[PDB]
Amino acid sequence: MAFSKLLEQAGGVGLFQTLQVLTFILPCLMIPSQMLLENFSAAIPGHRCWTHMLDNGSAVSTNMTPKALLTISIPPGPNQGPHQCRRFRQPQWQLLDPNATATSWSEADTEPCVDGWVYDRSVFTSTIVAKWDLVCSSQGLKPLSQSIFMSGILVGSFIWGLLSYRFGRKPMLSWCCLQLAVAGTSTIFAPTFVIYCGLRFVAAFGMAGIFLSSLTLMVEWTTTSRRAVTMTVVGCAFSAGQAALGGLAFALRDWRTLQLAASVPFFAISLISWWLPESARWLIIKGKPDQALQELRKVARINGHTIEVLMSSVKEEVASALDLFCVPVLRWRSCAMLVVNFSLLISYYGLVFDLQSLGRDIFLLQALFGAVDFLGRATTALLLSFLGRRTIQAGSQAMAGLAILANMLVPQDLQTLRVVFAVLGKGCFGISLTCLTIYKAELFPTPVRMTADGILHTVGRLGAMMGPLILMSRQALPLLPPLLYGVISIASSLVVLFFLPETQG
Ligand SMILES: [Cl-]
Repeated sequence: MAFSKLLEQAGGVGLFQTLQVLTFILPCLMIPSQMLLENFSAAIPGHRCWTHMLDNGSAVSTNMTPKALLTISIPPGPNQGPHQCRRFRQPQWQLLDPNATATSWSEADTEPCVDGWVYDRSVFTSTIVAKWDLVCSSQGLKPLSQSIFMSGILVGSFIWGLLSYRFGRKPMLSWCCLQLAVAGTSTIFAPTFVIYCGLRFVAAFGMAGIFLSSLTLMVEWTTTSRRAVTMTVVGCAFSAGQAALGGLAFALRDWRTLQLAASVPFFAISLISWWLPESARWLIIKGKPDQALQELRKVARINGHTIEVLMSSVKEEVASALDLFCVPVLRWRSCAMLVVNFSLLISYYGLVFDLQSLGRDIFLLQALFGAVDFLGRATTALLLSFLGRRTIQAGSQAMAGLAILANMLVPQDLQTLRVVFAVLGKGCFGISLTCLTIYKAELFPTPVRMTADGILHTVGRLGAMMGPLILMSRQALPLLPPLLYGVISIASSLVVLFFLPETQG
């Protein structure tokens, strides 16, 4: 750990580290708005088929109320309202006499919606759903779009992982900011949903590069004693951005203006990120010690206070920089950690992307999700001060699964209690995630802590990709996604009890 001593000698607690954290707070504040945008920009408004008798103003007989025309023009659907995707071929005038038994019409009188849809614009002025008619049959493309975005983060993280050995961390950060900004603003001009999804993929690829460069540069320029505090501050910045998205969507409500508000700040952040210095340690490993020493002298000058000694002192640590699968105890602990992290991230992203189903007011729910993650972190710290890691992890993940199942049990009325259970489940996943982040570091020794974290992270992003894809199944079985998230959360809590060891703590 000789580079940490060099950073201490360079002033590991100076003005530079604060300015660096603030500079990285800007993208961590803005990333949730881009990542979770589709909860608002792809909100499904109330909709029905266009029908000549109801929607062509020249055919509206002056003597009928719009409610009567709706009743005679659209059959009741499974839920308490007009059926969203089908109309009668001819107006069923027989359906207006109050003495007619409600079964006088057949399914044979219905057809799929052929002439498109008329959307209620009272709640949302425009969505991508209303732009490309993604309902009843095409409803799977929204969570598919979110899944494509998560796949963009996965592929980006992999490709940028490989490219990070050759290419530098400052220009990669700048390029990824520019790429995300350009692709994000370009999405408003997409003529087809396919072009939209492709631009979202390219945006997520850039976001993946943002995540990699920000975390790597931050850890590499923060001393080990401060890494945990800095990571906590970054988590709080992420949570502030998550809360701010609810207010931003409340402020504009137009998907195009919201997309601009999410994408243009990454244009502004790219130039500031261009001001940032490159990693001196990376420069050393690449065999560029003169530039690394120049960067150390620049940082030490900015924080307000010799050659050959630096590179010689860290030679062995750079030089030093399998048993996990052959050895049965490690095999089983590894497998357990992959299943738990996979099931956790599947349920976390299922919940965060399921916003329109969890509450009628998605803006309040998003704000509460940020507030309760903050509250969750404060109590995770309290729980860790009183209790142990395994019990809190298992209990929190079980409470999250129970909260999802309870949400499935809540009638549409009493919206506040449904919001309470959804917010509780989100908070529980926030605590479980922070516990898991600590517990991974405590369970694995450094050579395999590092080997394990790469595979765990890639399996977790696979989980993140699988979340919205399971959410796609709602069109056939509406109760299946939250049921799955509940049962998988409970089952992985059982995995924790049976398969993870008790530790010294
Ligand atoms: Cl990632």
